[PDB]
Amino acid sequence: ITQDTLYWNNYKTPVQIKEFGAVSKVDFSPQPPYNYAVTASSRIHIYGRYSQEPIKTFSRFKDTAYCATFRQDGRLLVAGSEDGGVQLFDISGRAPLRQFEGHTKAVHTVDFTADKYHVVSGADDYTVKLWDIPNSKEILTFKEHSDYVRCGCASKLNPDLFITGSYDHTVKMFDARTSESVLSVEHGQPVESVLLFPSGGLLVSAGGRYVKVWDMLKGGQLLVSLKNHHKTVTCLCLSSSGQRLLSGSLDRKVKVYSTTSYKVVHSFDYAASILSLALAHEDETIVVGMTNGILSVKHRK
Repeated sequence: ITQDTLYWNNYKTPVQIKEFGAVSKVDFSPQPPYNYAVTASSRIHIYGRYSQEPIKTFSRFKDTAYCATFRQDGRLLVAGSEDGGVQLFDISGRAPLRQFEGHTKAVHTVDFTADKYHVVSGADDYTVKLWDIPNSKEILTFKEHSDYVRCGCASKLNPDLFITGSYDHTVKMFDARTSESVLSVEHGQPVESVLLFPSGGLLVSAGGRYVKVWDMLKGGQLLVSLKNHHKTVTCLCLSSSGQRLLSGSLDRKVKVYSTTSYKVVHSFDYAASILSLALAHEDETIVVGMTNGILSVKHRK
């Protein structure tokens, strides 16, 4: 019995929670007590790790919400809206909801840059935007994707560096200091998820039945193509250590891979097609969101 099977099996019986809408995103706060934000339908639910009911709700109380993502200090949530808005929610519940307008279609991807005071958005208008929070305005637009921009990752370390994935089958790497993408890689299926490793030198792309790992320092050299899912790969996650990659799929499985070998070291089965996957600090909680509106929460033994 491998040390990996021992590690990833070391969870209690799952707790199933009904969200009564497809769970499009789950994100853990990086700050104690590591609450998680659940995006479904037109609102964001906050749960405590052991909550079976939401402890807070954030919403415009309008249209479908997308991609609710904590800032690195756990103090703001950024989200997109169906009507083409980017929203910031103050987690304290003290300050008014802030709205950035400019996108002309649904915004499915938002992230904070490393500096914490800029946002990267991607929309169904095919465009990528860089927003200055303090100046309350767009500073850059990139019109290089030719189809919906459905996923995105700002560098953990570099405030200038960020990536987006598109249904145009490409991932584009952008530097805030230049007006055109620095690199483009052909995932070759519609891109549903991306990950940038902290160095910026390795990028993971997921979509169709494929997970692909790219060396971006080497001009976007393909390191490996993984075909371990039977249906669309919908989500990517790193383990707390950065030493494991997790993928979730409409095929109801989460695969865990070594970041050294890219061999599968564990497999988990879920009741329904997976849309979202999130791991708490030191992997103490694993949350999977599915198409039938149910969250599966696993607590570490």
